[PDB]
Amino acid sequence: AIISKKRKLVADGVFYAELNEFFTRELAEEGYSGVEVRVTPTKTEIIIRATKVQDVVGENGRRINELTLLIEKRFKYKRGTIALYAERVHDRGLSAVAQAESMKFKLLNGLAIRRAAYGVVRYVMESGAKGCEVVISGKLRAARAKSMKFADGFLIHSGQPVNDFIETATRHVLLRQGVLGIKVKIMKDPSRNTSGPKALPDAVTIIEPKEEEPVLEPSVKDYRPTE
Amino acid sequence: TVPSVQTFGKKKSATAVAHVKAGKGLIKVNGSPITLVQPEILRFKVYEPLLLVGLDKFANIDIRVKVTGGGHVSQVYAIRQAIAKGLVAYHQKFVDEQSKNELKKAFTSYDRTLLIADSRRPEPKKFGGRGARSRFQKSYR
Amino acid sequence: FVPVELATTIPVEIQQAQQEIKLFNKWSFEDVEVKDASLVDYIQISKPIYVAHTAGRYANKRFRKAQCPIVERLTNSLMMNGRNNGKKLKAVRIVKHTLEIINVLTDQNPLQVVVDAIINSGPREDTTRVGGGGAARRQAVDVSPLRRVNQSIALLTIGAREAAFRNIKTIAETLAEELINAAKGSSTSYAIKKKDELERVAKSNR
Amino acid sequence: SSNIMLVLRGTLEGHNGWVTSLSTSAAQPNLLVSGSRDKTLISWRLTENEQQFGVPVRSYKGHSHIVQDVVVSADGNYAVSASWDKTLRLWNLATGNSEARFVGHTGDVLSVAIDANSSKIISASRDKTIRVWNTVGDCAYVLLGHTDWVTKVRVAPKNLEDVDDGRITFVSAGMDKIVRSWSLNSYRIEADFIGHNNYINVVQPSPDGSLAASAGKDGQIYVWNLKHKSAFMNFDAKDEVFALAFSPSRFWLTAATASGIKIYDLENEVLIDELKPEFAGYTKAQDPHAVSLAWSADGQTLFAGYTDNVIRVWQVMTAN
Amino acid sequence: QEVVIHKIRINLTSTKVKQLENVSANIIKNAETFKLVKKGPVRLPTKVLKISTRKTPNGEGSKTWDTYEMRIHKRYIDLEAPAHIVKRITQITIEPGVDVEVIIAA
Amino acid sequence: GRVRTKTVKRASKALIEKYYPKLTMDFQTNKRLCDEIATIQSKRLRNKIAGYTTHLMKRIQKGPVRG
RNA sequence: UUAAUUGCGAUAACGAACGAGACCUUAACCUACUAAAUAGGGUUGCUGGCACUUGCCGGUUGACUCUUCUUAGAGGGACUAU
Ligand SMILES: [Mg+2]
Ligand SMILES: [Mg+2]
Ligand SMILES: [Mg+2]
Ligand SMILES: [Mg+2]
Repeated sequence: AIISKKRKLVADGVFYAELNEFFTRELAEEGYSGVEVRVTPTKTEIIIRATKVQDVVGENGRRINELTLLIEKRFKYKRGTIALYAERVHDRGLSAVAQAESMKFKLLNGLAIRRAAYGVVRYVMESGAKGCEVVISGKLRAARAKSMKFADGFLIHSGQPVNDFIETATRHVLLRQGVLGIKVKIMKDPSRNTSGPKALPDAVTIIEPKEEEPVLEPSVKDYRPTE
Repeated sequence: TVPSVQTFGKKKSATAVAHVKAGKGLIKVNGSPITLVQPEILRFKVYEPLLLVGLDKFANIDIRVKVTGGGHVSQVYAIRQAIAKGLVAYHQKFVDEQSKNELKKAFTSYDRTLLIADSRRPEPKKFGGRGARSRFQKSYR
Repeated sequence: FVPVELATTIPVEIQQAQQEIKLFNKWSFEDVEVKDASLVDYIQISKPIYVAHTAGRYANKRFRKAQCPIVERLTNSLMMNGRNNGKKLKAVRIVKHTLEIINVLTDQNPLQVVVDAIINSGPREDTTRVGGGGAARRQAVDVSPLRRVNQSIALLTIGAREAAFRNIKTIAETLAEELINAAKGSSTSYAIKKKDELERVAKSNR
Repeated sequence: SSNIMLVLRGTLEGHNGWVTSLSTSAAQPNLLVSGSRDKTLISWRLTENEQQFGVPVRSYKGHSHIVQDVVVSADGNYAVSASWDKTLRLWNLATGNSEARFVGHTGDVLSVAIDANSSKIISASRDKTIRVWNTVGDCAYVLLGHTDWVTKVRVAPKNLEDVDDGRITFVSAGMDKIVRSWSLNSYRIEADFIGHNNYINVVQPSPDGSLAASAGKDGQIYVWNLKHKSAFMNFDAKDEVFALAFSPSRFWLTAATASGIKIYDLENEVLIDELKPEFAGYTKAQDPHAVSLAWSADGQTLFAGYTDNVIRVWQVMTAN
Repeated sequence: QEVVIHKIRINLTSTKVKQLENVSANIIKNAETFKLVKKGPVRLPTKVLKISTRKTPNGEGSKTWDTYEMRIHKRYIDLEAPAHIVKRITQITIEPGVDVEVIIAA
Repeated sequence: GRVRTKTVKRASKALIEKYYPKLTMDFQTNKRLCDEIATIQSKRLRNKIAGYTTHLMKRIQKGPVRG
């Protein structure tokens, strides 16, 4: 519509937040991991990265279908203007959000907190990231509040690369006694970080010089003259 | 075409754009004779480069300076810088290297910012105070 | 005397032969002498200027504050009372008037007069907080030349302002008469009176 | 034996960055263009009035970074400046305005070589390439053949080789420790001259052009026959060198050693003088070293440029 | 017959920069390989959009405040161009994030 | 208040140890060398590296030093 | 020694991790590049007034041209350089 560019951009951002919170609310049981919104002149496609792709897809692709209508019903988009795409996550180990939701689900089943967290961190290391941390706060088996940290590798805390590589997620878990806060931090390997710097700011890479034998002192040479 | 060059001078926001041509000693800022800058006390300052070198240095030159922004003292200093920079640029480009040399020597020999721009620039106000490095007050009791 | 034609006609007194830089095109820094041998190199009459207002970086370094023209330091120190912290144009107008007054009173080209007033009103001995808590005492200490200059400026301007406060007499003329009193040993000046008081307290507490 | 000792006459100042290069117009005696780290080409008029030998004329602003090499045109009206601002600039020496900006390198440019007469432009650059430009600004040829930065390319003078050849030969060098001389029309490769144990910084052909000299960190100077295609001699400067210049008339060679300037009489293969002027307050390790050399057309005056932002004139007067 | 010059005008928008810059690069490269007359990718003051908020949700604590922002870049362009090639250019090479608008200048 | 912390010194020292024949007394030249021969993210760090390498070149020219 | 657990070093300590820095935003410098009627400037039209010598000051979605100033991208620039 006739809307200022800044207002329209803010509206697009808050619509992005709309969908993100929606998918976190509903698709969590199916392993929602992230959302993207891409727009062509024709249609506004929504690309939904999730762990368990089929359950999001549902039986015979019904589930995706309903979600589309909800969007077109909630945000007043005309029929066929917006479609939904489901893709498998490139790797569930790196996406911290999937890991934190796995934590919450495994706690829902009533698992050992330390065992669950160490399984998560071991999985993160297996996935190849160069550092993991999981923090659990709340009523850990007692009444007085506690907050235990379970870390491995190493994590950088300060400096803009914190946003450049370290993914972070936070979740609330509902146990009978109350709420447990889980925080997941994953420090993505700079080597395999697309769309950003390929190394840490202070990572200096000296290059090996190729060697040559210097004995060829006199060595007069001649080529044939060329036009 | 007439040998003519354009320069600029600044004071924190104030920008004076000067165009200098081969003319007849025409000196107008904002299309007005240079004698009429309002500070009236900073008035000598707008003359300030000229008297260092002597107006005879520009008898076949005409200078027109359009200036915007800033307050008033900033405006005047920007005008000064524009005039000096224009003289230097024209003399360097069309007259001789040594000419520009004595001009630079005379200018720099007096109030160095007369030729060189001042970099002294305000910085943002942090929260917690009325100024960039001021705090409100404390009670303690 | 050698005027130059241009498209814009610069006035007479500005265009004539003014490669002889003057303070306000009126008073010359030549013939201005520094009596005390100390405070030379702490007053910049060697540098000629056409206005008493040149916004330069004169406080970033330890000692570049001394390179400031003395008249500009006086100007910048006129503005006190907090409310009138800025408005240098006001200060430069006041000081220009005061230079004219000094030109009236005892023609003696005023810059020499103000320099002499600065030299005279400097306190050569000060006191220091030394007594520890119980038996408080007042220690006698020698003073820095640069501090003498700065102190002289402060006491002169303070005397001028206190003379002008809620008073029919104006700041320009009160400053002028204080400078006149300070060129000689006229104790009627508040500045020299305070300088004497400080000297005496230092001396009595050697 | 050969009692000819040159003496300094004066100094030329005005540069605020190191005197990287010098260049003398053949047609005009008193003209001298000098490039500096100050990005400003200064044109100097030589005056026989007083201690100042030369006097500046025009400063050529238009360079954002280091100006490395300077070359004058045959007439004495154009000059080509190589800069580290990723461009070449062609300047008219009378008006003082650059008319051509040669663009396209990826490593910053280092060397310039003018055509034999006027037509072509030869440039060397860190991008491991040598660019053959036209006079207006377009690049015609992109010579490849060096794996490392090419430090300097200089056109071999054509004295009388055949009446007419229809070919323009020149020389090139870099840190590849190999010197590649080239021919230009069409305009393809020719022989390599592999001599240097450590890498080369300057090559400058003899005034006839059939002889050339190369030198570098090692202090060894390899002087070579171009058409004869044979190594002539291997001197050693015992010191890192910066620039070598052939004297025009004498069978000599000036060299910009790190310590001072070494003049070699090539015929006798013996040095005949060292240049070590006097400075105050320099504790024997901060001695400014010569980085620009220029022999005037007569061969009786030498122009040198150190890092002290100074250009000295060494008049070659006979000591009886 | 659609030979009439259209004076077509494009305007871009992007929260970020590099996508906008490469989109403009693609548009200009397409126009130039199509032999079109263009007024270059003019640069407009990136409008900063700032919000200052209190960090604490409850007001307790020392007064501490933060400033979130975006920086929007518009950078319109314009062509003296026919229809079909240009309208096809408009409908191609769009990446996410960058928003494109077209006005015909009719 | 500049003291050039561990990273700049260690990277420089490595650069000397590997390329001493390819360094010079100059800064600008050594600046371009260190830029070309090693990958440094921010140019401020590259400038610092070049400065330390130049200081080490001057030290070596004056006399051999430990480490 | 630094602002710094910052380094020089000495060393039953050795090598490593976080914090500091490094890093990002902003402020400054770019008569170098890319461009611009949603920013400017020059020339030149057509016009207004004055001095009348062709000079100024103005107006004018006219025409041409330019980008120093204004913009924002690529970048350059300082690292304590000498
Ligand atoms: Mg760190
Ligand atoms: Mg305030
Ligand atoms: Mg920091
Ligand atoms: Mg510009």
